Amino acid sequence: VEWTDKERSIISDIFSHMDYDDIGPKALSRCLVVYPWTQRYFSGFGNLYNAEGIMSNANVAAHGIKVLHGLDRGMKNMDNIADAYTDLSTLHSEKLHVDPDNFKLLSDCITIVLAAKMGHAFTAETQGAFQKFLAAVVSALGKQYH
Amino acid sequence: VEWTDKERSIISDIFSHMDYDDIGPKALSRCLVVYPWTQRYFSGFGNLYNAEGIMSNANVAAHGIKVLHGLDRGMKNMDNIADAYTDLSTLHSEKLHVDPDNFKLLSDCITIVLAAKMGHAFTAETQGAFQKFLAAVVSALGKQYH
Amino acid sequence: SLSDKDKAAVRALWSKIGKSSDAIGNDALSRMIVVYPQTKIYFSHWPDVTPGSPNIKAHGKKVMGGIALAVSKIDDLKTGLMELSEQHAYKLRVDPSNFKILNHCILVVISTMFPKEFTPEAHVSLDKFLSGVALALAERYR
Amino acid sequence: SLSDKDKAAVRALWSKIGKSSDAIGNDALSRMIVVYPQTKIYFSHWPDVTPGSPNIKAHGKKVMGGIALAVSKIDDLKTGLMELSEQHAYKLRVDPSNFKILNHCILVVISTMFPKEFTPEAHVSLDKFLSGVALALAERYR
Ligand code: HEM
Ligand code: HEM
Ligand code: HEM
Ligand code: HEM
Repeated sequence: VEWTDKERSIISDIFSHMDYDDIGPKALSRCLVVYPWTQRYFSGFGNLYNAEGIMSNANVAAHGIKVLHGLDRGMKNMDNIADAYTDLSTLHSEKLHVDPDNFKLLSDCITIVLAAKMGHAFTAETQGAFQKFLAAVVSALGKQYH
Repeated sequence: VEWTDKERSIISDIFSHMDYDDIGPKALSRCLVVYPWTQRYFSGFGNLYNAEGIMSNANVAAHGIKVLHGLDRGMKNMDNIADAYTDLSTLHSEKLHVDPDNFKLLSDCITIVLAAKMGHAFTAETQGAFQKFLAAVVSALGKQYH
Repeated sequence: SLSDKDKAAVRALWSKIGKSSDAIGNDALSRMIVVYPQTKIYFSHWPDVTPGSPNIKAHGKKVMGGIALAVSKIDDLKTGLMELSEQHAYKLRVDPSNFKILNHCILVVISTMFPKEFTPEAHVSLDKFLSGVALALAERYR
Repeated sequence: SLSDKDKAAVRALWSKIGKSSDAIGNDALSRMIVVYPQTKIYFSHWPDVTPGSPNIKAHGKKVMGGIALAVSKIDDLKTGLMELSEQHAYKLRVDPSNFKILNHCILVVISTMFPKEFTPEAHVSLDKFLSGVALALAERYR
């Protein structure tokens, strides 16, 4: 993946205005409800969902903040995405046994939660650069799956 | 995509023993029947399918031979797949208007037709290197889609 | 398949946002074409394949009209969308793989437009619904 | 959905190849795990996750037993596979995205084993069928 300057500006702009403490938790909370099989990796935290069926565990949800900071790295050096995520890839695959498809599902959740917050500032071209970035990180995260 | 020596040997070995005049036509003929929307790009050749419903037009089928020779190029220099296919990508997108998803569908057809011919020589590890190669060509073919 | 919970969820959401279906469709089609430009091949017969072009705006109303019809036929989408399926399958020959791309764009638009309405719970049922929509639209293809 | 043409096509093929279902499943599971090694996470509790390992061979018979059951329930796969769906959804929590990966591997094995039987026409109906199988297996997931 190469990057135009406009894409670099868009992604930098998205992350500077992003409240990770809000976006992050909402996105993982949403993914655990829309793609419920993902709760398999947090099941041991216990006390995951509401009587009402919402994934109310702030602790588990707070992993979404770490995801977003995990995204910082690709964002900091977009010319090095693939090498940027080897230890993280190694970890989700070898220690966490996380299905890589789940990276796609969470990305989708991130995009939609971001969409809700930015509203009409989340233009087609913004969604475009942001999806393209997420894609590249996702791919890099599935590299150490052997 | 990087390549191990074993993968390089497997792919070279597959193409040296491949009868393009057989595999090629069978694979496109099969894809036009299993993924019938692909006939949209050949519809103008006319006389496409059998009363019996088979895609019997040798001419159209013979495009599968050109596909396989299109694969020669990536195979000849596997370290340059992405740059190898720019003019072909440009052509299927800008002149032919071909949906890139169709590249995936034909690849799948190719793999299965190859599978039928090689039989027990089409090992899991052979399928693996061959799919990985097809994937890389597919990706390179969708690059000039703008 | 959709549960009675899913159906209520989708009818209640639509009850709330259907008023904006023209803008939701304009916006959803624009996004698809910009974020997934390979889909423009199916629209290359239009003179303006640009976001919010008059062709895009007009077609956006039809798409969401089809989505209004799918809510209305939510108990039997195969039958409900049969004519739309035949259209896309034999007349237009659209690769059915593209349906989930527009569906994703519809979810993005609804979130931008109705953030407080498009809850995790609304999202899961609409997702299931849009998935059933794609499946019914694929009916006549092979 | 499957037409009467599709169903006959799938029952006639199975009628011909079911005799080899144990080898087809051994081979299909081995391929998935080697060509799509990320799927080994769902099998990492086995000591031998290698092609034709005794665990792989054994499980291969169950998978194709499930496929024999899907042919038998081909007129209503949702109901037919409901128990298998619940298994994969709540007990094992397998991402439903993986079903089409094994399905692809089943097609590859059948082609290698039954090249003259696995015609374009058999292939299109089996593809539609395996797709209906995945959809029914996804039933209990959300
Ligand atoms: C694709 C985007 C993702 C990114 C960038 C990401 C990043 C991270 C990071 C930075 C950590 C913490 C590592 C440390 O402690 O140094 C982590 C841990 C973890 N991740 Fe992810 N992750 C992603 C997706 C997922 C998905 C989709 C799942 C499962 C559905 C998942 C499951 C986990 C689990 C279970 C942990 C362990 C944390 C704990 O036990 O406290 N991750 N991930
Ligand atoms: C993904 C693998 C593919 C490869 C490597 C490939 C390669 C080629 C090549 C080498 C040509 C001939 C260009 C020339 O004349 O120099 C060609 C033409 C063409 N391709 Fe493909 N192709 C692929 C897939 C497809 C698919 C999936 C479709 C549509 C379903 C398609 C539709 C066409 C058409 C309509 C032509 C024009 C040929 C004619 O009119 O005689 N191709 N392709
Ligand atoms: C949510 C899924 C979709 C719905 C509900 C939908 C709905 C519709 C409707 C109601 C029409 C008008 C039918 C008529 O002319 O009588 C239409 C036409 C059309 N659709 Fe779709 N559509 C969907 C997805 C797609 C996708 C994914 C594509 C391709 C990327 C596509 C391509 C087209 C084209 C090219 C036309 C005809 C435009 C023209 O007449 O100039 N549709 N669609
Ligand atoms: C064609 C689709 C599939 C069919 C027909 C199928 C069939 C079966 C059957 C019959 C069982 C045994 C149920 C029981 O224990 O009572 C089973 C178990 C299992 N399946 Fe599947 N399966 C399919 C796809 C998959 C996929 C794609 C995966 C993951 C990649 C998967 C993962 C598992 C696992 C991990 C088990 C349990 C193994 C154990 O008990 O140690 N299945 N499957």
